[PDB]
Amino acid sequence: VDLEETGRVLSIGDGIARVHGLRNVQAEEMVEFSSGLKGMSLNLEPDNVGVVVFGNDKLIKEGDIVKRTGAIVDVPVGEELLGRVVDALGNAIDGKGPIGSKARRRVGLKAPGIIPRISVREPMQTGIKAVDSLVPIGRGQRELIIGDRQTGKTSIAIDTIINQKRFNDGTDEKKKLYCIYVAIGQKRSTVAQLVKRLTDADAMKYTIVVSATASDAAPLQYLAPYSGCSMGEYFRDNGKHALIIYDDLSKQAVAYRQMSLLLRRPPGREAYPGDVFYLHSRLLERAAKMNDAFGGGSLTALPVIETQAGDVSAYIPTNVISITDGQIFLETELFYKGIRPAINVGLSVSRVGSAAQTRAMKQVAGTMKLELAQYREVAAFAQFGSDLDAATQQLLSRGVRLTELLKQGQYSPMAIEEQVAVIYAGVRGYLDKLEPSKITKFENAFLSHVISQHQALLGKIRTDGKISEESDAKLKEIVTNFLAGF
Amino acid sequence: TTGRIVAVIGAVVDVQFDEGLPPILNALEVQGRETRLVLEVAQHLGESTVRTIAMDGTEGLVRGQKVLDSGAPIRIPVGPETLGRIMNVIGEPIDERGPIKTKQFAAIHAEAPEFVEMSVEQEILVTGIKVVDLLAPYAKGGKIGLFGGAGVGKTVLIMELINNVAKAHGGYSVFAGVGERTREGNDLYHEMIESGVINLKDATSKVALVYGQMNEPPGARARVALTGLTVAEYFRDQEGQDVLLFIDNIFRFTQAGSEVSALLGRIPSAVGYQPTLATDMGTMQERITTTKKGSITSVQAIYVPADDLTDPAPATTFAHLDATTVLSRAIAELGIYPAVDPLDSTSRIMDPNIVGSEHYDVARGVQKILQDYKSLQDIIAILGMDELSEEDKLTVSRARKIQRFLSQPFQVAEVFTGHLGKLVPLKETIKGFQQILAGEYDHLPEQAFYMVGPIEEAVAKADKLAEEH
Amino acid sequence: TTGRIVAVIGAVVDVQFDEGLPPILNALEVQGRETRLVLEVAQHLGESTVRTIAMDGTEGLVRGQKVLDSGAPIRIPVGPETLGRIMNVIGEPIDERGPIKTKQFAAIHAEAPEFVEMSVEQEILVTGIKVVDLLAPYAKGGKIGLFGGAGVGKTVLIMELINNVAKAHGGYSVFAGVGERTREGNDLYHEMIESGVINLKDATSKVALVYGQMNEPPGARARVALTGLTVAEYFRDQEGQDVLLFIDNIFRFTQAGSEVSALLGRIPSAVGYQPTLATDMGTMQERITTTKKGSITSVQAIYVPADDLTDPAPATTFAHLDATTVLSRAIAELGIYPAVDPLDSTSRIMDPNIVGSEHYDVARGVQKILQDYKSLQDIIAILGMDELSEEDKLTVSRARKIQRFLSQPFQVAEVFTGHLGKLVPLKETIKGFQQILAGEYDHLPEQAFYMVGPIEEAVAKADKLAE
Ligand SMILES: Nc1ncnc2c1ncn2[C@@H]1O[C@H](COP(=O)(O)OP(=O)(O)OP(=O)(O)O)[C@@H](O)[C@H]1O
Ligand SMILES: Nc1ncnc2c1ncn2[C@@H]1O[C@H](COP(=O)(O)OP(=O)(O)O)[C@@H](O)[C@H]1O
Ligand SMILES: Nc1ncnc2c1ncn2[C@@H]1O[C@H](COP(=O)(O)OP(=O)(O)O)[C@@H](O)[C@H]1O
Ligand SMILES: [Mg+2]
Ligand SMILES: [Mg+2]
Repeated sequence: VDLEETGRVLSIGDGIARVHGLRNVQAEEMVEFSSGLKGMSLNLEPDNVGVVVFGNDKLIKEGDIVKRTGAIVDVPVGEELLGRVVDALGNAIDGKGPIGSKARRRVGLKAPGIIPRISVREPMQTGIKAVDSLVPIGRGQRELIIGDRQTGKTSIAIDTIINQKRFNDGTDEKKKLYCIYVAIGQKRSTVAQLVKRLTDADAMKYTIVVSATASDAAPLQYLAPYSGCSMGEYFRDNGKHALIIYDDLSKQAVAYRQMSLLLRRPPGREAYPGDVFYLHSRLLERAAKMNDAFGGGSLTALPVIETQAGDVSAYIPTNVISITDGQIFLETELFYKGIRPAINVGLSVSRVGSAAQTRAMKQVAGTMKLELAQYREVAAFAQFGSDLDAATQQLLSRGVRLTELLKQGQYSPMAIEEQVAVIYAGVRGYLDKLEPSKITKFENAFLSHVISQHQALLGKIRTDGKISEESDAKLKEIVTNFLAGF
Repeated sequence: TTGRIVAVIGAVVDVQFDEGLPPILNALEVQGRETRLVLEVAQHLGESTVRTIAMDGTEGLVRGQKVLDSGAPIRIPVGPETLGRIMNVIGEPIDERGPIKTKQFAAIHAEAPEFVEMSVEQEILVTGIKVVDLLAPYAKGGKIGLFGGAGVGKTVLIMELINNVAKAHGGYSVFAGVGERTREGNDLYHEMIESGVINLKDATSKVALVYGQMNEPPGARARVALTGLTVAEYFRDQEGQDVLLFIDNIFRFTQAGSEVSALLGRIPSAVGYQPTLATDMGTMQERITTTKKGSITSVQAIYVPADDLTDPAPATTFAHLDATTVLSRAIAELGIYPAVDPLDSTSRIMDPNIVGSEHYDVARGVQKILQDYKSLQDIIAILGMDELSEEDKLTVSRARKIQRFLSQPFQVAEVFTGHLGKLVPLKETIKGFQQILAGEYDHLPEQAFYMVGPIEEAVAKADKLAEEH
Repeated sequence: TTGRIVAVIGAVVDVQFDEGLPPILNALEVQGRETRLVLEVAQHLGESTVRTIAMDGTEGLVRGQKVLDSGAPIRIPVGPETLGRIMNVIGEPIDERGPIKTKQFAAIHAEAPEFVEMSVEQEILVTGIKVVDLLAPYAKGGKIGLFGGAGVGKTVLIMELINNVAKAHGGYSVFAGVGERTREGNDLYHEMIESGVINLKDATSKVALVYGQMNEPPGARARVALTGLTVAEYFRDQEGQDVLLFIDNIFRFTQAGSEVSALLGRIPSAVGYQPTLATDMGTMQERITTTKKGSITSVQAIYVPADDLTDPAPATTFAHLDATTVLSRAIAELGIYPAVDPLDSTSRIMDPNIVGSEHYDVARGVQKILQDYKSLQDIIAILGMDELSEEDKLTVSRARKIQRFLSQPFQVAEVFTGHLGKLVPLKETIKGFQQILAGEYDHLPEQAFYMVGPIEEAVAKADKLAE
């Protein structure tokens, strides 16, 4: 009998096989059970091995024979995945046939060092005004989306994914962005409706949906983010730009906690092992922006975190808040009073900042940020409204208009030039003489008008990437003329 | 095979075998019991020992007793014969009318529909309840949750939903009662018999009750959900028909696992819950789904321990529902019944495309006015309400009117309120809330809207109050 | 001697020697890795086994791999060739620029200088920054908290301190980026190269960067502070000079220690922090002192968890801080740089005995007048400006002028302001504030003081702005 390349299960239960033998098994190696089940060897102990089963332990008896595959976990990669729905290991689950990817990568590779990177400078357009202007996201960033239940996080992610269609359908090649959506611990029907939604917007020809749903064993939910991040590192390391969305990163932590507590590792705070920082840091540190010597590609990341009762001092929310280059709060109090997307712009930040905004959006959002900052510190008076001087009155009459410009609807991202035009109209002052309730209508009208007649001006803003004083004057004329006839 | 008991600790029994070993989830029958005791295998500890959870009280077990491996997981009767009956976790009847004689048996453990088998259609399911239909419309084939503290209206609301929908349903129905009062189980059984839904004489029953009430040891409360779910699975697949599945409560399915966890040798998780809470619940909630080969309109009541919606159990369940109606204790204190919280109940079909532009605009208007009222109450606390401006006294008055109008009298609450239960089709709700928002009822007192159906009834009640004044 | 990896549980590796064990804290080299994996010993389990914490990923470790006992704790190169070079906890260079060539090697687990070596006179490090040197003076061989997050001038202030201390004292600086974001680490490296503190060509760099990145096992983020301390201790003992030691962040140090302790299997303390929090902080913080050869002055960026100043981490840290500097956004908005908040910033040596009577009295005068102006700002915002006495208006003028005078131009932020940088010596700052307070300059305009060095330069500006 062989007890180096083969072993036999001493015990099983709750998904943690205890194997005896496998003396040559490496740590974090993929062994295979006699029942066609795979597993990952996590605990190497003097007397046994702790294997986490990728599936149901109903099929793992005691005394079964386990054979080591000799390789660390690896996943397929390539543009052969684009438009598919794969599971935590590359297996297709959309029933469109095999995947047919030549290459492979290791899920647990290390991030690029300090020299390969270069400072984040390109803008990653999310097509959401509140984000693209006030909390911008560059390429190579890691911008946490942290919020409560049903506040609109997945919708922010899907608007971002849908927006890139305008770039991916063009001919410019350094603006193309390929999206990956890792869906962790989600009802399968949610992922199915999401894939349908992406197909509707035709945004599923450059998207890879990695699916680790609720029924999946804990190791698959633990492993889905790394599978997605490897499929994204493939595009990063080939001069292409990627955007990976983990949704959520709290359920990966829960699955990891389950495996640890079943392997009997010292609990720690909230029963989370001591590796729930290392676990997330060594994942989120793979979002980079390689310099030209390494291809110039990049890989953005938008981890999604759910916070219970707006408690952002919990364990995992703070672990992932101290790792990332910003955060987009989504408060529900604002969600229900009309502000949708409910991006609290007080708590939201982007440590990258305006270094990742197009010169036009810099030109405009630079002053929009200050106008809203001033409004937010006299917001309380809004109820009293009267009994106050013209100074604060004008402050909170500009703030209300600016706020109502940032409202936006499901699955309808706006091109950067149109966001710039709308915010220009709003902040330069061509709206302070308008009843707030009508502002949205004006927007939804003005936008369309500009889209129809003045396409040349929008083209010039888009290409020049700046509001030249000639374009500035033309835009002022357009706004004045339209606002006159409203 | 045949093993022998070796240790009994609480509801956890270890059994040692000498023949082959029984795989996990198998059911082992203990030999020498007056009533069938079934142990469901749960762990292999090595040395041909298995740790198991007894589905029924382990009183009077003896070390060395003999245990026979049935050879397959708990198998339960299924088919159109279980309609009108009552079943244990192990499927044997508990309504004293003889055996459930079926052709079909099903194992209560079975994988979930694959991703290639899901449906993606959504059509509103009118329930006749103003708040539920307006702010958080349900959906045919969707999973629905009622998150409540203790004594807020979960059970009365689920009885109202049964009465309404199950009676007017072409397909079958199932009510799995997991670990809640036995008084309530008997009450429901008699209510159905007296309402024709169940029928003792002939084969015309549309409900297949299953009960694991709170006197069952934890091994049983943690499985009866799977048993009711298996009956619903069959009706969904083999009958190829629509199904309803009311579960009450789905917290006890987690609580029982927590109860047995420590004795199984597991380090406890955050709040004393088992480390496997999330997956032990996903493997269940992922079988309650519509598919291309059927449809289940599952409704589930969910205890929220101490009204703490951030507890791990409700917090984890929130992700498995297509629509949640968070009953609230604060609203129930104001006397508004149902207590549904308008600013916490959500849905997935509340979109301008799935329910229409006007419905969506009205729902969002209701939510926004209530939120504005919430903000105003802080000021009203200090200034008094006479100091409020005249654009806000209107807001407060309208918000109070809407709060009252969201209440409604159910047909199953006639014992409490005395009023007559009403159903408000969707059009009346949308029209009435449109009118209340527009200002077409600033001249009626707010109490005119308390516990009435359509808006015209509020007008009539206002007239009657005026006359009797 | 060679042992054999017997167990591998996460980042904790149990090795089994057969001839003789290595004392605790030694470094062991695992044989068979493409990279260099170093395990630091942590326990002596008995039966010749030692439990150890890995400095790198422990993926791919077989049960039986040979492990060579190095023979002493982690040893790094501590020559003067480190300056301008990035290195990681085990001392390898992580800037892919070639090996760090030095003739000296230092073991990172040292002990605090004995009681006899301690210096007893409490001096005052002169950073050359007016606000830092007047209201919250820094002390040689003292710990200095640095509050304020991003967007306020933390990196520019760090670079200015590095430059001034390397210029007005000849003493180098070390930057131990514990738990350092790779993006932020690269940005800091390039900002330094641009600003001249690091120089890639002419061997005149004033900074030694050490980076324990955020994606390294906890065993490596809890030791990088000791690598920084080792380099700085070399510059203090074997070159007898003053040193700056920046630690960004000091919270991530305690957190890394906490994770390591949890991994080893120790009962977590009060709020989940390791039981050894006090002495883990003490062993590190107690090597930053002014012995009889030189001094290490540590500037420790501090994060306060949950805005809770009594949390065990900051509570343990603040027992060691000898001063505090509070960068505040509300003063970057007003255009005053550095953003140092003159009132939140405090210091232990604001004591007439330590700094002197004239320095002390000037500092208290400035604090009193600024407090008074803060109080009067509310009344000006409520009852109007016209209802203030002559003395109140005079104090408002003095306070605005002092505010503007605290601002200074930094030689490293020239590309922002364009103004040539200044290094204000202590005595000049005291003179300028004495004069401004006594009223000698009641006859000058506010903007004459914005972004100027000595006071005489403010007078020159006042003249040139009326000609
Ligand atoms: N920009 C928006 N405008 C209008 N409604 C929105 C917007 N974003 C989200 N919503 C609404 O909020 C609800 C919840 O959206 P979403 O699923 O994005 O939140 P979530 O945080 O992903 O939910 P969960 O936490 O349950 O996954 C949806 O019904 C959607 O209609
Ligand atoms: N629609 C209603 N009308 C009047 N009273 C109600 C209504 N719903 C609940 N109540 C009151 O609140 C109590 C809550 O009990 P119930 O909802 O049956 O159990 P649970 O604690 O599961 O919610 C009821 O006994 C009843 O007195
Ligand atoms: N003395 C100063 N002169 C001019 N600009 C400054 C000064 N101090 C800070 N700033 C500005 O404040 C910004 C803050 O960025 P920096 O301090 O470099 O990084 P961090 O915000 O991480 O500390 C800088 O971009 C800089 O332009
Ligand atoms: Mg979501
Ligand atoms: Mg109940």
